[PDB]
Amino acid sequence: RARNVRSHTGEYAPDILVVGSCFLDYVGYVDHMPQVGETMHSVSFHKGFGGKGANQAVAAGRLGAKVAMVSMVGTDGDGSDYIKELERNGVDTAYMFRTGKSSTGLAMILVDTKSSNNEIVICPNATNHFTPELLRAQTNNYERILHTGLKYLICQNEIPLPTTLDTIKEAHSRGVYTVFNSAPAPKPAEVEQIKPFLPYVSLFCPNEVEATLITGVKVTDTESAFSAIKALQQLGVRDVVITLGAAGFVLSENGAEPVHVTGTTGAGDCFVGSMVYFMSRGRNLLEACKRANECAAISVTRKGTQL
Amino acid sequence: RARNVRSHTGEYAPDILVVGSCFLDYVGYVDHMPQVGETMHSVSFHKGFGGKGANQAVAAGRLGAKVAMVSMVGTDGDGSDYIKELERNGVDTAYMFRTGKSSTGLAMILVDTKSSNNEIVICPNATNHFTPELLRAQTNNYERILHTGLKYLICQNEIPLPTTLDTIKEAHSRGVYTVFNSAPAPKPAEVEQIKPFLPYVSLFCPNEVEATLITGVKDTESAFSAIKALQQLGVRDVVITLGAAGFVLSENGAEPVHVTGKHVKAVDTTGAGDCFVGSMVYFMSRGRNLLEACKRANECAAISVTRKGTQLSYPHPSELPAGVM
Ligand SMILES: [Cl-]
Ligand SMILES: [Cl-]
Ligand SMILES: [Cl-]
Ligand SMILES: [Cl-]
Ligand SMILES: [Cl-]
Ligand SMILES: [Cl-]
Ligand SMILES: [Cl-]
Ligand code: NA
Ligand code: NA
Ligand code: NA
Ligand code: NA
Ligand code: NA
Ligand code: NA
Ligand code: NA
Repeated sequence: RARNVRSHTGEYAPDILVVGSCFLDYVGYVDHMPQVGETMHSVSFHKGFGGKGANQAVAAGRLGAKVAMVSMVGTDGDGSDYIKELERNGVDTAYMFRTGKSSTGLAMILVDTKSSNNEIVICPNATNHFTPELLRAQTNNYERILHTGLKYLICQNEIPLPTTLDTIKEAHSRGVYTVFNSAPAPKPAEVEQIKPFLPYVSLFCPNEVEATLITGVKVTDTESAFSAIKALQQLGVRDVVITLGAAGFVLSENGAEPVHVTGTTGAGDCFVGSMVYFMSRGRNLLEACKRANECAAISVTRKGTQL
Repeated sequence: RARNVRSHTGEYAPDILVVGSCFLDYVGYVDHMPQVGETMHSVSFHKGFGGKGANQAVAAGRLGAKVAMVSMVGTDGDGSDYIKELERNGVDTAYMFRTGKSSTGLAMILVDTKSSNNEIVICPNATNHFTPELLRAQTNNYERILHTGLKYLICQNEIPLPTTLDTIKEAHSRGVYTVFNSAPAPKPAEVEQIKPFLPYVSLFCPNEVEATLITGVKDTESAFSAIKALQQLGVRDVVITLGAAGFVLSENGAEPVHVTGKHVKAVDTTGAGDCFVGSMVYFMSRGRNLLEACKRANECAAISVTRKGTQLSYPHPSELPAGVM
């Protein structure tokens, strides 16, 4: 077993649960994009650990969080490699599920540094079979992962939507503080499914496009972001944070006067996971988001020295 | 340790040594080929075991060969998965080398569902470090992998060329029968390096393109003259594969023979050449002469083209019609 094991007494039960995606990033650096029928060689290769769920868990884990990842990977060696990497970055893996019927999720990424263009083919693989029915079957209808000590759930939109939404609803019903980063951007039929679950979301943390798709408010600046915050509170979200990329973020804590704070692969994931870590340490939303925003800049720098 | 362990008595020393590539095949099926700047999802994904070296070893292993793979993979999960897969296909992995400084070699392969065309980016990764100097350092200057009873070496052209050429020379000098399948096709600088080593090649088994690049000779009758060119360059036995026109061969300079392709309905020919080479050597290790071995290899390759899956399409004995084994 690569995975952690829970105790009978629950003495290592997490403060933060992340229910989401784990994808390996297979990055081939090429002198040009392949044309149809072409066999070529890479000039360099790099294997990375991604998926927004793993990214957000690892962000928290690297700051010391008592975080656990709930996801699905393969029984393949790639799955084993992810499980170990999560442990080495402070993420408990006891509730990582493994399937022999699918490969671990991955993205195949081609990069032309010359032209600095990309091509990306996302292969969620095992992820696609991470359904609410399977989750419930493996967790005694969520009882195994939503223990009484649990303070935070983080979800994204990179696993089957019903799994994300049903988990949010169940955690919220137990008094868990639920955090939903709706990334990647929801499609029209996903927006429709999401809206009735928004009353079970303690904290909705979209970027501008995501806020635009959910609320129908065109978010391009602080003013429109503040309007989106209102639209989201009306849909029943308690706390809102809308990230504005490099231009900072806006937030409202439980309907108080919104606040604007002034200002890259996976920087957003670093922000979200860091934010929850700080909240788990007792910071309020604003304090957590300022600290998260700084962690996110430090992450970009640290990342830049490695690649 | 996933890898096999040798005994001090040489109890399990192989009859056939394959010194070549192991690549994981990451196969993404897509609605269309990604355009520049496109992010898409696959329709489905398939993980396969490839590399011409492993393919050829596995072809032989599946027929029951006492075959061992010499290659380089990662300490990663892909590495461990290949090492187990090889054992499950009857290939000894005692001389599989592992590096923690590189990932396992892989091919990223996109397959268009409609047009059935491919785009392929090869990432040799650990394979790039599979050098003569490293091979020597890990085998006591080849002593550990070239024991007396070793009968056959198989090489391709999917590792560093010096590793291939130096191994062929050392094996040949110990009286091992050396098989060299120059695939993928050698590049111009590779052709110049290879030609001086052809006297150390017992059996050269190129396709048409590859024979052309090596010989200077550009169908059956030109293939026959390419054979003569290769014998002159020092190659003892020659087999040139012709895709659909079967193949031509000459044993030790005897009158060439042409053998017709088995006319089957080819659904997926991926790895079929590798099937032919590995199967050929297997049959020679069981005592068949070159023509007999290639006829049986031909039957095996024919069976492989009737289904998808590359190594998975390679037959096991129980699956074969009578008169192949
Ligand atoms: Cl495990
Ligand atoms: Cl990484
Ligand atoms: Cl899969
Ligand atoms: Cl091992
Ligand atoms: Cl396979
Ligand atoms: Cl590498
Ligand atoms: Cl099989
Ligand atoms: Na820690
Ligand atoms: Na931790
Ligand atoms: Na499991
Ligand atoms: Na399944
Ligand atoms: Na065997
Ligand atoms: Na070399
Ligand atoms: Na086939």
